[PDB]
Amino acid sequence: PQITLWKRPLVTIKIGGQLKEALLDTGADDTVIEEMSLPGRWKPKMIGGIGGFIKVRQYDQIIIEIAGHKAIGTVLVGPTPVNIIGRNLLTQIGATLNF
Amino acid sequence: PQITLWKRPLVTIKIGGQLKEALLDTGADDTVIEEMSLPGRWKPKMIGGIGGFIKVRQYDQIIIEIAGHKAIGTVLVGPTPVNIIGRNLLTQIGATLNF
Ligand SMILES: CC(C)CN(C[C@@H](O)[C@H](Cc1ccccc1)NC(=O)O[C@H]1CO[C@H]2OCC[C@H]21)S(=O)(=O)c1ccc2c(c1)OCO2
Ligand SMILES: [Cl-]
Ligand SMILES: [Cl-]
Ligand code: NA
Repeated sequence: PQITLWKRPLVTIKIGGQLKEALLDTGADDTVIEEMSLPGRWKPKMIGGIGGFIKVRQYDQIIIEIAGHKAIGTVLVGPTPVNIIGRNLLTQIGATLNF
Repeated sequence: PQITLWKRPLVTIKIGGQLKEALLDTGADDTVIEEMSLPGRWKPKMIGGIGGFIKVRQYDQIIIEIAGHKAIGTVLVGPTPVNIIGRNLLTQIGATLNF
């Protein structure tokens, strides 16, 4: 699709069999999701946003559907205010910015 | 242009007679620029992101040139770690997300 930006570019994602809402976010290097259970081991990561840095749990090679497109990649889990799909998965679904 | 998302979608902007680098950010409702002077009236605002909130100055009806495209809108000025072009101005240059 071609998504305009008059409203938040919210899509449905599927992770762990559950549907969630998430923001397509070209200003996010990484994908960050609210607290949830994911399988496997995790590694520590600190990410820096507008208000400062937070600690998150990094899960690699997680299967996630984004707006009907399949991706498998790194998902960070932590106290983000909204679920954000960052460039690491936007590139896997073939997203570009166009003007 | 068509901008891929392998790297940060940074562009050059002109604001307040100054050239700056800024992030084209579909996850940002608002445009947020590092501390600078702008003419006219402003009012305080709090905006929140990962890490929490920062206090900003809200300037309305500011003209910005974004990758050579002129837009006018509200610009928030404050201690953002990155200059961000948010949806309020991305719409005006006709930016879309495509996949
Ligand atoms: C988190 C989302 C919902 C909002 N943010 C825009 C993001 O694109 C933000 C923009 C951002 C970019 C860099 C530094 C700080 C903020 N990115 C971000 O936090 O990404 C984090 C996850 O991946 C990492 O790579 C980027 C930082 C990490 S934001 O910067 O907090 C923001 C911008 C304008 C706003 C606003 C919040 O509220 C109202 O207007
Ligand atoms: Cl830790
Ligand atoms: Cl505006
Ligand atoms: Na003004």
